[PDB]
Amino acid sequence: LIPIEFVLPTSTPETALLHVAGHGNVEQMKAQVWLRALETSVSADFYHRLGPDHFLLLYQKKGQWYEIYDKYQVVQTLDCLRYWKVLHRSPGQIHVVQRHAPSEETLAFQRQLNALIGYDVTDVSNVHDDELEFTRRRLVTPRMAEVAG
Amino acid sequence: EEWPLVGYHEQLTIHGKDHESVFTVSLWDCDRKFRVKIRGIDIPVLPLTVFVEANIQYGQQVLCQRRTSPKPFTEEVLWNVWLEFSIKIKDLPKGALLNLQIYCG
Amino acid sequence: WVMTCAYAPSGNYVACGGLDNICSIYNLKTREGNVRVSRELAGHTGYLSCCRFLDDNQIVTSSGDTTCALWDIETGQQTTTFTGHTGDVMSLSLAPDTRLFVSGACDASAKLWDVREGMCRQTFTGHESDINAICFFPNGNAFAT
Amino acid sequence: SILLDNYCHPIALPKHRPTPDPEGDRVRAEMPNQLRKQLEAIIATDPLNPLTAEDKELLWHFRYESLKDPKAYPKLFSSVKWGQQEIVAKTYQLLAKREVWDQSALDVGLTMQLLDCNFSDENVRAIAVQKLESLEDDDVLHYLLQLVQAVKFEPYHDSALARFLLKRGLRNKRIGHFLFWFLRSEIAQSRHYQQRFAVILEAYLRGCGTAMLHDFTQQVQVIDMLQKVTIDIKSLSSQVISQLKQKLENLQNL
Amino acid sequence: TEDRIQHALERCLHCLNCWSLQELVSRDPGHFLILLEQILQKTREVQEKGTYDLLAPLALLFYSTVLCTPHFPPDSDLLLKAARTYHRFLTWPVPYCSICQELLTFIDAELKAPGISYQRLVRAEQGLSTRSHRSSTVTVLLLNPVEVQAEFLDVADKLSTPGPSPHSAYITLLLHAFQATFGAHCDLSGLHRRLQSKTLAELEAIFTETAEAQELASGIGDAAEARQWLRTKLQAVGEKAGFPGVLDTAKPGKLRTIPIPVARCYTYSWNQDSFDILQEILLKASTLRVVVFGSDRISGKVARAYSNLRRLENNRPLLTRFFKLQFFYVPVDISHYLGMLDPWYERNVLGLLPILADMLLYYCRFAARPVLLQVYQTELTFITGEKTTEIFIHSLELGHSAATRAIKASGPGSKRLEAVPLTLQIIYSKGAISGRSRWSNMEKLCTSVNLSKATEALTLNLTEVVKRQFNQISTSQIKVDKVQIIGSNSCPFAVCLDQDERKILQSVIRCEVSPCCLPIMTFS
Repeated sequence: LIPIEFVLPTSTPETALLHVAGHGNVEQMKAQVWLRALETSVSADFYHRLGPDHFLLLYQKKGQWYEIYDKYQVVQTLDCLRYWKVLHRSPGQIHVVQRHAPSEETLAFQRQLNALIGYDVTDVSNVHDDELEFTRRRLVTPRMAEVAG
Repeated sequence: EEWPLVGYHEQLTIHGKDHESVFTVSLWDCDRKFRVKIRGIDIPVLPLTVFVEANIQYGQQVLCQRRTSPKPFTEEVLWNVWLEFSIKIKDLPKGALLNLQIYCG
Repeated sequence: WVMTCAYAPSGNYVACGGLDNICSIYNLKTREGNVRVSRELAGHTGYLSCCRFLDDNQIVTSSGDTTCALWDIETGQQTTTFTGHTGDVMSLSLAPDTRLFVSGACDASAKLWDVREGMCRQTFTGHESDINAICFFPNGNAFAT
Repeated sequence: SILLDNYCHPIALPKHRPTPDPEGDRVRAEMPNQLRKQLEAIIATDPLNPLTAEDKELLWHFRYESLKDPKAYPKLFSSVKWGQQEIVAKTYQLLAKREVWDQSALDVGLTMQLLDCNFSDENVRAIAVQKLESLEDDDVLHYLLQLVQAVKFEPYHDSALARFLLKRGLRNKRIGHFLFWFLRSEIAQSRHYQQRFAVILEAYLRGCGTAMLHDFTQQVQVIDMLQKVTIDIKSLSSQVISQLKQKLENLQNL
Repeated sequence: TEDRIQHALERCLHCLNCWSLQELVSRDPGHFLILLEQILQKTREVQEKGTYDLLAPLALLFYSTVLCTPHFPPDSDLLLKAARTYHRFLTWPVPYCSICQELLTFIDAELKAPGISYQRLVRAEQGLSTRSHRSSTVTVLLLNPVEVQAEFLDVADKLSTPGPSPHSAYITLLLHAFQATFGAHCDLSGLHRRLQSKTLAELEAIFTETAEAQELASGIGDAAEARQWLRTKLQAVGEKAGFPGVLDTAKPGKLRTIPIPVARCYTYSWNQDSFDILQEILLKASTLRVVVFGSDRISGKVARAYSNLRRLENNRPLLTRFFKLQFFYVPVDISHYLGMLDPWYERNVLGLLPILADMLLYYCRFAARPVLLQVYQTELTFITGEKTTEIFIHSLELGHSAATRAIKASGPGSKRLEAVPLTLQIIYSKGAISGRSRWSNMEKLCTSVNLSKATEALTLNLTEVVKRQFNQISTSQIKVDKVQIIGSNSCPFAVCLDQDERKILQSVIRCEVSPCCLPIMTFS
């Protein structure tokens, strides 16, 4: 029932005020937001064309952006909620952003790195789980702090 | 770089809850025994007697041991058998290794 | 890590204990004639250091929690608790009269206890180090440490 | 193939809660100088000491005596039984009061036994790495080969030793260079862990500066060309020498 | 009584014993609480010992018993104790947790509303409908006289007879409804006599005002409150009704086992194998129960009509617009296959008013576990270019065997009417457990091709002719799941599906094979 006003991917930009089922976890909120976008939105055709994987849930913490990578995370593990309660941000806002494809700069950089290493890092042909890719998405923040320091 | 940056036993137990408000089951409530299903093996080509042995391990430790019986040395073999472990599902440590050893004779 | 044992005067029971912090009482004359554990005298917070049977139903035990205790085998409960020691209690010895017993500790001192009441009657010193063993003089008016 | 029986709900092991454990709190006097004398003779043995279940017992009961003796730690946790659930709760309450380890003497010939094969826990290695955090750059450099060789045993991919190497390579350059070359050698060799090392190395190469990237690139090019020439040469008199000269001159041209 | 029930239970889970025990308990209502306590204790013996085997029979026994128990003491702890017993199984594999969650829902219904389950089940069975909550579970029987057995025919005839009446059904349901709640403070005879004098229309108005509270009280969180507020609801109803003093009497009114009024059973003779009979019967919120007798040959026909009906109704839902289909198999090769597999099936329903018809009005109400065989989708091609994907379910045939079948199934023609080999291309995928399929391709001079049973696997009898003259035959069975047969237009072959001659097909140039509401059921 937690009220969260969502920044919609498309429009003045349109924002949807909901009552998130915070009892469960992020999956419930995903289903609720999907249905609300399907029904309320005047541009509901846009999102009807697009499937579920064409949008991501990013939230602004202290200015930067964080990813809700695991839907299995429970509501309490969503630090955004506690952050808002301390800041009393009711309703909170989670930016529903539209996905995008990689650019050529990134692809060339990755090929360079893979040449240096001698072995692809984006290979997913010998893994029975996403341990590796989550290791990679997690090592970022320690590296950003190390470099900033 | 554009890549955006990515409980305890009291809150995650069945006891004290109605089944219709249950979503998780702590690994310690499970008093049962660990058991595995070894359906079989299939190799494109064999590069005598043969038989499996499964183990749980925690840092070169062998908490429990299990095995099976001799079998024909084909390119593919089946049991659908179950192997049950002594260690309860609440006794498992975070980091157990399920070793799977095809021996031959 | 058993550390002590004590044949009962009756001859029916034997007790032992150690690191387990429990005085496990064993029955030699069991219904089936096997060696079955009658009781697990738990409650001590340290290793069981020594124990002596008063009878088939009573037994005194010392431990590493710096206290002694009288037990009732039936209830498995510390009848009396002998507080006052400031060190791990290594040994004890029942007088011929079961109403008094002494106990030796690492504080280089011994203490005379009243089994009936549970008080320290006298405290003897003189040792420069831990007391490892203690027992009553045959008559019961003296003891060596 | 295998099947692990399913569950309508997922099985989420929590992490042990450390709570006031007063067996250490209110056992504070000193123990029999006999027991201490038979314990501290065992502790002062080789680090290859076989701990008999006798020894593991005597030490597992004296679990606040050997908590102020760092020279005993890889003999204390070599006894803890990991097959149970109360044992591990007690051992995760034992490590909750460690004021005689953090402020101990930073002996790094010891911390290299809390990061060995026999230990796979998630906090034994954490205290080991906490000890190593206070080393200095040259000290790190001296042993870095084994620290690399000591990320193989980290049961998972993401761990604390790996993040340690990462954080070390982004504030020095000699460390960065030698780390790069060792990780590259293993990725080219350690097929078993090559994916893990590749993850580590690539997470490293996004932080260093552009110039270091270019220097790596050029070194890699030179080694590659030299490997080509070498493999060509060992395909088989003075004609071979002249062919060496021709290939080297062309490489200069290439 | 206590020890006899316990020992009969020990016999129950080790062929008619299930029945002996339902009867024994049905005698005196006391027995029910004894059996329930015993079951519970045994289910904790399993909650703590192991042997998953014994969870399903015990859950079924508890469900069956509590389903008819005439009344539970208001102070009894049996249901809450049972809830605590089955709330510890969630840490078991699937489906045990599913079984137990469903059973706990049933216990929730019990506490929150007594006698709700029995009243719902019967009101579905008897076709009586409230203006709002309509229910119909009509069991129709399919029987071919010459295939079915005498006794069975007698059972069908008896079931066809409309034993119960709407007025008698309403009387019985009001009786059980008042006796589950009030129990010993209600004198059966009393009500029953202040009832028969009434009329069908009012008996309905009442049984409706009753069932409605039996629901509204079930759907509330305070099962104990809901309970007393339902005793109170029924009391406030029975006062107006006109039988006051019958209920809430300071005498120890005795309890008795009110039976289960049999459901609306219709019989229709099956001089057919197609399920068009079912649509024709239809031409004459709800479910439909179809029960059929299992002969050996009938197997093929039955499964082929299963496939035909499924695909037909997929093309256009007609029989699935108001009724949900439930098909039951009764033994009299699949019978052998299921006989040795499920010990509960081999104990209760494999062997089998009369005992047979009680165990058949029993089996049919409880079993809800669909166990299905891998239907095999096969698309054929002809010289004319006709392509369709009709299924066979037991075996397939091709070559000269199907032609022989037609040769003899022609009757008039079979009185007026060597295996030339077939140069055919065989492309079969030897399946791999790990998912690494292995392709192998040949062209061989084979006469007849016979797909037979072993996701599932398909064994295939090949009949190779190395030489014509008494053709040579080298029969080899090879496991295959996806098999492609290519046959030149100038080599049409006699293909038969399911061994039934009614579907012997010719002119085929190509046959593609690959493993793929109305369920068929299995007891456990």
